[PDB]
Amino acid sequence: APGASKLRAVLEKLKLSRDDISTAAGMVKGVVDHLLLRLKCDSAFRGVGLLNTGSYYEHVKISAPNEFDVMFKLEVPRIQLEEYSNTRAYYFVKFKRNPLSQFLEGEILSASKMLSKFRKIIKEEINDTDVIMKRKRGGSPAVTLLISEKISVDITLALESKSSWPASTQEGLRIQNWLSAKVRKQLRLKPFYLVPKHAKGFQEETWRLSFSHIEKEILNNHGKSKTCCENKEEKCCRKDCLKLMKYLLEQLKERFKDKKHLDKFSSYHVKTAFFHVCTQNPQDSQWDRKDLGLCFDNCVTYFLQCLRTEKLENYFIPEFNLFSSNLIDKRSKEFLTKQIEYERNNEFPVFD
Amino acid sequence: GASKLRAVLEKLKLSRDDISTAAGMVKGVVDHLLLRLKCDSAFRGVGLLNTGSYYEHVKISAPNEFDVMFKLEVRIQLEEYSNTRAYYFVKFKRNPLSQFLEGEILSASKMLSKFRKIIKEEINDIKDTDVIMKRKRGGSPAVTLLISEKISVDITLALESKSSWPASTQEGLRIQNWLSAKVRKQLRLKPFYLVPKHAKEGFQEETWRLSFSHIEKEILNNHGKSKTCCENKEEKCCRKDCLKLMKYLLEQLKERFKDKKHLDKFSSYHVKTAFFHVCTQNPQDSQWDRKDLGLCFDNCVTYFLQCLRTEKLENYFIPEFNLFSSNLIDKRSKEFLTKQIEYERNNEFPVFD
Ligand SMILES: O=C(O)[C@@H]1CCCN(c2nc3ccccc3n3cccc23)C1
Ligand SMILES: O=C(O)[C@@H]1CCCN(c2nc3ccccc3n3cccc23)C1
Ligand SMILES: [Zn+2]
Ligand SMILES: [Zn+2]
Repeated sequence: APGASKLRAVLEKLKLSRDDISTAAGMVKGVVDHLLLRLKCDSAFRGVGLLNTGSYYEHVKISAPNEFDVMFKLEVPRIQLEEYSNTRAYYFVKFKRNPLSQFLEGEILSASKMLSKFRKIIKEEINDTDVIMKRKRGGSPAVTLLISEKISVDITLALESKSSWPASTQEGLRIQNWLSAKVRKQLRLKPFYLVPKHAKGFQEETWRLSFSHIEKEILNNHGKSKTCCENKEEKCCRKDCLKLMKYLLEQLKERFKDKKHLDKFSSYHVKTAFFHVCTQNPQDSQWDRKDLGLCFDNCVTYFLQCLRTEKLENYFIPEFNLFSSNLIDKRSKEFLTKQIEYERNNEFPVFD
Repeated sequence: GASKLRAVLEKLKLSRDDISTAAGMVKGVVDHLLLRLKCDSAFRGVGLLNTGSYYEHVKISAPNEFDVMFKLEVRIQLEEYSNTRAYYFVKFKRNPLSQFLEGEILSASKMLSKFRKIIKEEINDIKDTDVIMKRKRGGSPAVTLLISEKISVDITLALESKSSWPASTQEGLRIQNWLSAKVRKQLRLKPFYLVPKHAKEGFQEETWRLSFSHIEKEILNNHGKSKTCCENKEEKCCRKDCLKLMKYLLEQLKERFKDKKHLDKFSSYHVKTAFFHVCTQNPQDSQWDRKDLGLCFDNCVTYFLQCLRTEKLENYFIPEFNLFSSNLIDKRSKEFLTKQIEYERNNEFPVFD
């Protein structure tokens, strides 16, 4: 059936912003490189570095040309984790043995003291850029840089641990039938990350698991075939389906911006649902470009099924339901369901 | 005739337990050496490389003999020797190894002597172990450890360089159609290694030779176009079994004819290099179906014979370096191996009986 041409028109429109996203990224890289070189001089942040994560390095940044999000990794001594209240994603951080001694509150690493020093040094080194404290986000992102005219950068601190992944991830990352058990094992040997994030008042000394570096690797190396999307015979529509899924939600959220019905929904929900769609459809032949219309339709349908059943487990932490009623109320999911179904039934007028 | 090739593969597995037990004994001795070496200021950054046929799962000979590479992280400047493409003098830009300098170049002889002396002193404190200075191998391997009753291990020292690969590698590693250009670029961001190896003029004694054994392992242990190659019944291929059979056939021919020197210069590295070229020429997993093992091995043998007849076998990473040059292997050797392999193939490999 006709319709995919409208999806292609949207993908063409998104490509027009590539050069403006590239020139603003080059300015961000300049400020960020200078920030890190000054941060490494502090004894607590000597092991600081740049994590090459986010939609920009995944080549799926499809809105906000002057809004970037960057992660600063910090290598830590051997970390011991203590799960917080069976949340499977939030942990207290302890140490087996230390430059971060000043930030201990008892025996746990205080996220409050780490953010305070992080925000203080950044404000001191920024002193054509200004700094803004990022509030109402639980600590991640911590700050927002304002660079030159209208460029903003959200900066997130992330502890790096080279230890085995926590037990709560043992059944996650179900890529064996898609990218192979060998790749799974190699991914699980990479470090994992922890960002400061309070858990709901709130417990303010918790850290949350982050696998943004794994998400980027899978997105940029997404086929069963190693030569997927490298020649005309092996072009797939995986990345374009993710792009359109993120664009659909962003255009809907802009459409209903004044009311908070879609406030709790995030590009991470679409990203997580997409990874599960890839697990359920591991063969490259199921993602052929001539079926771009079909594939996007099945992606929308899968995300619709997640909202109706109120189930969307974290791809890495299967016991963590991103769609739990403690996080997103039923009426919000029903509202998003109705609007997406309307769009799908009318060839997506949001894309006009 | 493919059933006899399967019989060989079956009988090769009987030695897996003996290989594993000896490998564990080697590891314990090797770990004691690395701890002693890391105490010296010149070798503070020494580490184990984990390469060779054991870690590639294609070890087919000498269950009690192993090859081990100690890597040493070094910012070096390379100066190619006599346009050889593979042999280099090592200089430094802008130093823990300054005791091994002779003028501006890093001396392989001076570094090997200190390497041998530390290992020899750390071995005298380990029971049922002795060390031998390896001769006539040009410095690599440097020593041979004797362990317990019949275990021996060759130890090679290797400088690690995290800089860009040398220009002689620019058009090597032609895996784009097989393992993808994305993987090729990832492999080339890894370090390269240099082993001490004298060059024939070996008459020039301060050269180092490029080594990519870590890259050969990655390819062999991740060999399919499909990431799930050999991970399920639908995607079982015969690539590694073909390599094992090629290695076994050459080794068996060398041992059968060791009373003469006709085959002394041939090495398993020649078979492995030809195999990588076979993989480049046949990139699809479908061309390596396990039901066609007899045909696949026959085509591998055929390709190796063609290299022998044409006297052409480029180093897989350095395409201008011909391993089958007349400066390295006499035409008489190639002719004798050709005739022997042809006779074997014609009568269903009686060498395996
Ligand atoms: O990891 C991050 O911080 C990324 C940037 C912020 C958004 N995001 C999320 N990651 C989560 C990781 C574990 C549990 C819940 C998560 N979650 C719930 C809503 C949004 C997220 C992705
Ligand atoms: O590199 C080593 O030392 C490995 C262990 C010894 C065997 N070998 C060879 N590598 C070479 C690398 C560049 C040029 C010629 C090479 N060559 C010629 C005959 C055998 C080799 C592999
Ligand atoms: Zn693709
Ligand atoms: Zn295979």
